Amino acid sequence: VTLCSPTEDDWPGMFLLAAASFTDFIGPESATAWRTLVPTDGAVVVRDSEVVGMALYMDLRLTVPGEVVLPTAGLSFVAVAPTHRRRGLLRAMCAELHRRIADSGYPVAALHASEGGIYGRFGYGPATTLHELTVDRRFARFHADAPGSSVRLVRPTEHRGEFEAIYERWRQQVPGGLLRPQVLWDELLAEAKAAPGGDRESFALLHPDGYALYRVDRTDLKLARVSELRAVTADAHCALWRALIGLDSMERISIITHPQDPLPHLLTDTRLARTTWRQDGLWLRIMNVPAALEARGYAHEVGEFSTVLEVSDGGRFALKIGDGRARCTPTDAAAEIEMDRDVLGSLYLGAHRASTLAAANRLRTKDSQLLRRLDAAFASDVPVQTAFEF
Amino acid sequence: VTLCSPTEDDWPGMFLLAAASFTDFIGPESATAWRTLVPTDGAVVVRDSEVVGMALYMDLRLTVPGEVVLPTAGLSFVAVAPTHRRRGLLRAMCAELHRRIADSGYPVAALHASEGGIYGRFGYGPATTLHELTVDRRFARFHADAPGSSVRLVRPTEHRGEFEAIYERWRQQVPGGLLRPQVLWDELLAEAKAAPGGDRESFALLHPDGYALYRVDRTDLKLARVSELRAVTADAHCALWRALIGLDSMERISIITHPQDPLPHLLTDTRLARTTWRQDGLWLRIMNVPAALEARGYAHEVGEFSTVLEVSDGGRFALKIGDGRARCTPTDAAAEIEMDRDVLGSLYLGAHRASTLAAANRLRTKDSQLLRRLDAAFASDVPVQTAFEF
Amino acid sequence: VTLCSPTEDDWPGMFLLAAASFTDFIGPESATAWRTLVPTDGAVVVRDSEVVGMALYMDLRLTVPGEVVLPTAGLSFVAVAPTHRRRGLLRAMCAELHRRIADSGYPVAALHASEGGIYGRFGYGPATTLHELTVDRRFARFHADAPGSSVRLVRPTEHRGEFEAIYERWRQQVPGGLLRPQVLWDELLAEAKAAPGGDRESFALLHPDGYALYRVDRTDLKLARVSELRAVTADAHCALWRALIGLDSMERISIITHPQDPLPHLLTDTRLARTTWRQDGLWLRIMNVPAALEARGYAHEVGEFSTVLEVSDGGRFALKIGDGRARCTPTDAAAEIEMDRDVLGSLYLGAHRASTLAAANRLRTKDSQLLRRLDAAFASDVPVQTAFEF
Amino acid sequence: VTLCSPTEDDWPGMFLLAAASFTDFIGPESATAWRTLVPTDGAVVVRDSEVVGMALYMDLRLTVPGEVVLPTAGLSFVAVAPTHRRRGLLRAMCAELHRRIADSGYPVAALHASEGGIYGRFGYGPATTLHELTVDRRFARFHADAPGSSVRLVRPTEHRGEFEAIYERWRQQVPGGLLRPQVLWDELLAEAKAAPGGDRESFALLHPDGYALYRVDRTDLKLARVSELRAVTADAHCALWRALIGLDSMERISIITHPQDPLPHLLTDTRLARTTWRQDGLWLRIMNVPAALEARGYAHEVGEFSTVLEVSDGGRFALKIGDGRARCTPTDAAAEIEMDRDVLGSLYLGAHRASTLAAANRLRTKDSQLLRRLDAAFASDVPVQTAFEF
Amino acid sequence: VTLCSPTEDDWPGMFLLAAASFTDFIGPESATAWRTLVPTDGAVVVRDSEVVGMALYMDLRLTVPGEVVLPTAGLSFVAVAPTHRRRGLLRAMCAELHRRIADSGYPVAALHASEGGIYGRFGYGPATTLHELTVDRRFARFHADAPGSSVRLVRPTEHRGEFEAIYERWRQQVPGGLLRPQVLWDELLAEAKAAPGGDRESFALLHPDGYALYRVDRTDLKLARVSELRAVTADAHCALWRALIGLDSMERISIITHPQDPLPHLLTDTRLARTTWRQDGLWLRIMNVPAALEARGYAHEVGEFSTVLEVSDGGRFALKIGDGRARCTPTDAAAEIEMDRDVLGSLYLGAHRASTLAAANRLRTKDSQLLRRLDAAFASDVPVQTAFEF
Ligand SMILES: Fc1ccc(N/N=C/c2ccc(Cl)cc2)cc1
Ligand SMILES: Fc1ccc(N/N=C/c2ccc(Cl)cc2)cc1
Ligand SMILES: Fc1ccc(N/N=C/c2ccc(Cl)cc2)cc1
Ligand SMILES: Fc1ccc(N/N=C/c2ccc(Cl)cc2)cc1
Ligand SMILES: Fc1ccc(N/N=C/c2ccc(Cl)cc2)cc1
Repeated sequence: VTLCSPTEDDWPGMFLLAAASFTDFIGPESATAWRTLVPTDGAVVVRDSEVVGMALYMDLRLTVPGEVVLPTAGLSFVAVAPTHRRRGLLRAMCAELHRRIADSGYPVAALHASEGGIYGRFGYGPATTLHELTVDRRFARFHADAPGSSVRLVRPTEHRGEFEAIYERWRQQVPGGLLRPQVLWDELLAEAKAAPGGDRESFALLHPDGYALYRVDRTDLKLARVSELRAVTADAHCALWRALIGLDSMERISIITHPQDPLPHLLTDTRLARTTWRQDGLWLRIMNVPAALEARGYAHEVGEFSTVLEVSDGGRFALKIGDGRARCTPTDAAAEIEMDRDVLGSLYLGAHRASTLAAANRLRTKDSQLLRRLDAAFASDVPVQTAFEF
Repeated sequence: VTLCSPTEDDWPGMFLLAAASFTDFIGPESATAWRTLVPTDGAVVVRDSEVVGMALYMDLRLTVPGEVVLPTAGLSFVAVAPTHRRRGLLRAMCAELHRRIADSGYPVAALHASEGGIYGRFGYGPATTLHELTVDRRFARFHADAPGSSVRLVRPTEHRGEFEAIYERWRQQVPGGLLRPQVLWDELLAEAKAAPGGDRESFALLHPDGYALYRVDRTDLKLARVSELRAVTADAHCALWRALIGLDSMERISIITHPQDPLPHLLTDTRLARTTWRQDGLWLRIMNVPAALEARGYAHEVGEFSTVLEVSDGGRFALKIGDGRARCTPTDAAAEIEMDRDVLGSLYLGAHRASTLAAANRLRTKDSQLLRRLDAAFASDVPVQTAFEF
Repeated sequence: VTLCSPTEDDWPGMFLLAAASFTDFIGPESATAWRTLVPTDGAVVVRDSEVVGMALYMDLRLTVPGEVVLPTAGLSFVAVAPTHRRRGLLRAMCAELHRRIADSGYPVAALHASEGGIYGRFGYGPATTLHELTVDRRFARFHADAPGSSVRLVRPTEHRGEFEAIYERWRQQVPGGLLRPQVLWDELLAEAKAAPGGDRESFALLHPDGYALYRVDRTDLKLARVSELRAVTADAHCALWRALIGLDSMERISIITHPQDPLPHLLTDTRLARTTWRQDGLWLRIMNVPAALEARGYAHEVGEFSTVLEVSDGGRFALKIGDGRARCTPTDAAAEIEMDRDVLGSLYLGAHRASTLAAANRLRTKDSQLLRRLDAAFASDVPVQTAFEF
Repeated sequence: VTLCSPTEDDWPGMFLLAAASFTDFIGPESATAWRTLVPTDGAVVVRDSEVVGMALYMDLRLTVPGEVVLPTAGLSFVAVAPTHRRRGLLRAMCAELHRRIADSGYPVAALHASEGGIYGRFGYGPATTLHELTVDRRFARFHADAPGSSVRLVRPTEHRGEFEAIYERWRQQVPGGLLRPQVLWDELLAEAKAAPGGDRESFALLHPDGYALYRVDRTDLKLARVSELRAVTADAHCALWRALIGLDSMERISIITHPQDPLPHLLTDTRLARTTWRQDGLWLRIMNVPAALEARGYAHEVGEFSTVLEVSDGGRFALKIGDGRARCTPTDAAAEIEMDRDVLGSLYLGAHRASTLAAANRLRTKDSQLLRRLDAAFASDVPVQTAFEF
Repeated sequence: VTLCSPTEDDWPGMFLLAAASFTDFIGPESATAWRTLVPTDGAVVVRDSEVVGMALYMDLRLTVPGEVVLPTAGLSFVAVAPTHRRRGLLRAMCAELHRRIADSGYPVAALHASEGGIYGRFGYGPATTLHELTVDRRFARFHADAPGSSVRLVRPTEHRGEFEAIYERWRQQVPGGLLRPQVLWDELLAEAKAAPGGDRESFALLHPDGYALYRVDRTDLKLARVSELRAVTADAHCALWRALIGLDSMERISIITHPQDPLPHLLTDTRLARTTWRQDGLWLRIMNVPAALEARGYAHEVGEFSTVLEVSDGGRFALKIGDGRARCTPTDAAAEIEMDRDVLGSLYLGAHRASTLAAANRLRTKDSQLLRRLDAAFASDVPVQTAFEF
């Protein structure tokens, strides 16, 4: 078992391991489209010869609080052969890619986790929260206060330009936003086709400042699933939900959204927007603590404050936050805040409160005033959302 | 149909309407215990004679941010006969009790809603959030960082004093906390008995600084339901969860908790603490805007700021917040923030963000800086929880 | 929003609205086959430009009691864009088509309702009843009295002529019968093909005087679904059910039939033919009360009688019924029977009893003798059935 | 944490731990009846004071192949407080009881396992197999060859003597048979009463040479559950099943029986007796290898043979089997068969084949002829059954 | 209704009856591949003309105890038209094929039964047992004693030669083994392809001495179904199960295996390998009692013994068994053992014990010593397995 960058010869073995490893496997043609996002030396394989281990990263652009865009290494296509469990192959592959990612100059790495108990040990913390809402739309009435026909029902394939422009405005404004390159729009509008024996046809609801893609469920013919809703203004968001509640042949509309989705508040009965499912979305590994902490914006409400942050096996820093900006410098002074690297990734986009992690002792300080100040400073004005799975 | 305070003669008719109206009806003896919390003139009935309408309030003590305790009118036992729907009986009863509550000097009223689409119109806003967690405890491993045998398995009836003392410390520290009077401890430790053909026996896990009451589900014999967990320190909270994960005959532990429960963070796999259910807990009606706004503490992080708040059909106030305190005074100056009374009740304990309600247009301002300052000021340092249903 | 007859340019927009509106959407090629049944000026669209509203009628031939065939306008493809709910588009489209249908000389209009609470207001009453029977065929034994190998198992595509001839004899004899044109036989024998990932292959049971088309359910491989059973004699009906009970690999046979299906009575245990589902089939709007009332046959058993029938906003008539025939003439004499137009459509084919509608006060008279006579006169000798959905 | 024999003072703490540990807890009165089977020094408790650990054994009589009855220590009431998991309390309690059991002169210990992954490490092997059969009795027809009204429907409480005499004949003839003392007959005929909100009334089917106790399921009113069927002759077994298939109001009869139950072979369709569930019944720990191996009968079919058996940390023996008897003597000669103690317990009553355990390498030899001879010798002429849970 | 061998003209009618009779119908192309195994005069049809009845046999090679291979007639494609039930068509077809099979020189016939209550009357007895195991692989840990990366994850289509060679070694060693001809390998590796709207892609786990073919379930995406596992050594069997338990994205692995599968014993918790389903596999009809009884090996453990066996309407024989061989000769001496022909087929491969069939009176003797000797003699050293369905 040796670890190396794959050759063109390795890719059929990698597709075999992928097919056996991922039930939702996009297939070889779709995988070749995603490969365009993998930089030279972005992939590792383990051979025993046949491929028993693989991992790669993609070049991504992640929006963080303050509308700042970071170069981000997106880990994906991570698989160990069922024949080679418990031989340290994942630890070896993650160590090699992290070395390359760090040397390449990426301040953060990100991934979507297949299981929740794996990536904490490699320094990844869950940084966004997926929240499924199911609306029983037969009972749904809009509140007198709710904004609002500016919405059109359209064929997705015919309005790509308009989707692309709205999404581009969306992703620059929202923490968790990702640049979506051309190949991923090619892949998205191909999944919008009805498949024989698979997913039904997708429709779009199109506003000047928002869109929703939805399809009826394969089996439950009274359920509409919203695959994607991107709204740049509150008017667009409300207009799109007026149109979705107007699907009079459905009993239920479901969407995977974020905890601060205002939909419940648009209705006279907030309870009709039931939370049916919750899960970690994007996981972050802070590769470079100083570059990451200095890059994001902080809340202007909290007054200037200074502390000493230690990350376990990741450095100790004098951290000064004021006027929405942070300066993070090396120091050997006594730490006032200690935490593992994963905990920092969980705080970084504003999804988890420092005081909540402190209550579980994932984050240690003897100053409760400092906890309150961290909480307020790392909060995001714009609620953090999840762009797309990779 | 006339509206009046019930006589002793009215109470069998009220119990009949209760029995027909509430499936979870506590019964006449339990109801007579709760009656001790109803003040003279705390109840109204509508006669056609027989009782076709009733409503009452109880004298409660609610903890709000800054560890401040407010006298609170708890609406309960609200029922209209199925024979007298759509005759305005609820509107008439709510108007009469609100008059009495306001004249009596209560700054806030509260209730638990049977449905979500009813009480918004009478000025009640959902102020706390119930969050059910289900843990598959067969997979649960505590994180290296988690605190921690200080916990004892005990019979609830034998440790009432200890439960009472822990709960009393809990409710004074936590927004949403309610004083639990003797009659409600009498009722709680009677529901801890096994019933023939009903609920199984309750056990307690007792720490110096926390307790958990739990019972196996009637039908699902691999599910333990935690009815109540009160923990005054993080050590107590973690110790109690170590003991509950040690119920080796159960597959699943469920609890109704709050969104900021640190349990997920105590585990190596945060995902094992699944959110299976979410709902509005306590609803608040702010009876007196100035008395309520001046009574609670505000976050010390936000700098002194001033604005003009209008509540629809509820006054206009010059609101000045600084050094964690608010001054709220009458004014005829232009409003900078407008909202219905229910919206204010939703903001009041810190469960809902002003910027989330603004996105749904439940709260209108033309200053986004002011929105950020309201958000930060109305935030609660201690996460808001739900004490007990009434 | 203006209302007009569609141009050839409008039909892709109409197919888009159809696809988004109907989950069971037959698709553009199948829809173009059905278009052959739509007369010139049989369709309306609403443009905002894009199609936000459509409705059309087809030229049909409906059999009514006395084996009389009426020209019938079959409303279909009725859809409002989810973006344009609650703007009166359905009321405007139904008013325009009803004007055209009435001017064209149709005595009745008909439809199949997607929901039960919509078409009553436009004068449509449910006129036939669908009754699903599920037979646990493992227990089914034929009664000593039951008639009866004259039945052949065949490929549907190879015996079209024989199906067509049996159906043609069936539809002329039975109230609810519809002429089935060539394009609908083309469509029926195409749905008899197995689809990859969809419905399984259809088989036929063929008798000289009856046929049954059946297929195994997609998911429940022990359920056979009879899509269509047409039997012109009792011998044919019994023979076909002997063959279906002989599907020894099935546990259950289901069929959508009518309330008077004699199948339960063919068995030693009538209970084995369980009623699993009931619903309104065909809805009727009587366009011209006199032409419709004079056109159908009436029961020869009831003696000659005369009354005055008023239809709300639909005329007042002197109605004389004797010798199985009715004469319906204008009058200003006092009404003895009043009812909304929808109620008349419900009475017209014999599926609902006048005395049942009277008990709900949908039909008012002060003469109970007259009620008994209406009941007996409007009864159908041959039980009313449902031909095919449109 | 110290380990000692319980005092009379300890038993309320033990009942509390029992109640919290066992959902099917028989209760304090029933537990006091079972206590009569616990010898002086048959119980251990761990105190921290409160009871955090308990275990005991009962004096039992187990029938092994050759109709030989062994004194048997039945481990039961084994519980560790959920507050004291992972502190070695079970290992400490099992070690102390095993010392006492061995010193007392018991050749074998037995238990029923709450989980399958626990007791292998303490030398217990699963020795009997529970097999649930569910008969769809609506289809059940007896074979022309099946024996056979000698069976009476009776009230259990009125025929105790007759049940006791049949069971006593049953348990002396069958490997796995246990003596059932008076206190357990007291407990059995008390569970035969209908409980308000619990189990329905039990009935008995009584033959001169067999009985069946059955009751309708609490929730599934078309399921009869046979709690116990004891038949000393094939005639009795068949007669009792003729009576149970005659419960014409039931769809299904279920019983927990053994893999060699001849019921399937009594029917024309063997498939109607579906195996719906399988599990380990009784677990055995061989305390004394020589006393246990010499005590049971062996199959007379296999010719005299000799080998050397080693049990891991349990001795090495020259084992000579011939004329249905074994002689087991100490030796230092090379082992021909090696196995852990648990494996021996699994072989001992004839439920598991030596060649099946060898295929999993739980039992090692380099002689396949010796494997065949062990298989044939340890086989039981009478199929092994499970008497009652303890 | 006349009975004859089909002409080439008959085969479209036979495919129609097949399609209507078998839901799992392989289709006309797959059926034409299987036809290559049908000898000249291996098929009968009944015409009324159209095909209302068919049956055929295939030339197979069945392994019986002692590694002896018998020519075997495999009955298949047996169907009666649902229009011709209860006219004796099956009895007539089975009688004609049995005449041909017997005259052709086959000692045994075999089939897979669609129902359990049919083929006993034609002399077929169930001879193998299918046992579904479902492993919750999340809990599965291998025992310290379990053997063991020699296993490779591969594409089935690319390793046909290797599968064929392993299977060929497997089928010669195991009772129930069948020769698998080229056409059936063609058919197997075509079912290994993903179908649009049907089964997902198959993967292989390949060892020098074993293979497993598995696929994820269509609907349950956490279930892996092992279609086939063939292991010639215990090492191969254990290695393949280590690889299958390493499918970390699955919760459950299911396999249809045999009752003596050692998998449960490879695990620390035997209970994790749950038996979820049990059914008769292969049915045998002994065509020639003497040729069949003399052909198989018998257990060398039982000493030489002699008896007189009568088969009902099948002969009486002096049966002498010693040194693993039987001599079976005609006699008119008193029978000591009587049984129907089906019972003999059930005993023949060792799946059912003579003493179990005797307890149901399917097998009559007055000598219990003789029963014990039959049991021991007809036992199979190698556990009987089921090769493939036909
Ligand atoms: F060569 C490759 C490079 C990158 C990749 N990542 N794609 C993986 C992926 C994950 C989730 C979805 Cl919803 C869609 C695609 C796949 C292949
Ligand atoms: F006279 C009465 C005065 C007050 C009351 N409120 N109790 C109502 C109530 C609601 C919920 C629970 Cl879990 C328990 C009790 C009931 C009767
Ligand atoms: F252009 C068109 C004209 C008429 C139509 N009606 N067809 C609609 C329809 C409804 C139900 C079924 Cl089962 C099948 C078809 C559809 C399109
Ligand atoms: F003090 C005691 C001594 C022995 C015991 N064992 N009984 C335990 C037990 C287990 C299973 C059943 Cl179905 C019934 C009872 C219980 C208490
Ligand atoms: F012409 C034919 C000759 C023999 C046959 N037998 N095949 C039948 C069959 C049964 C089960 C399976 Cl899993 C696969 C195939 C089918 C047609």
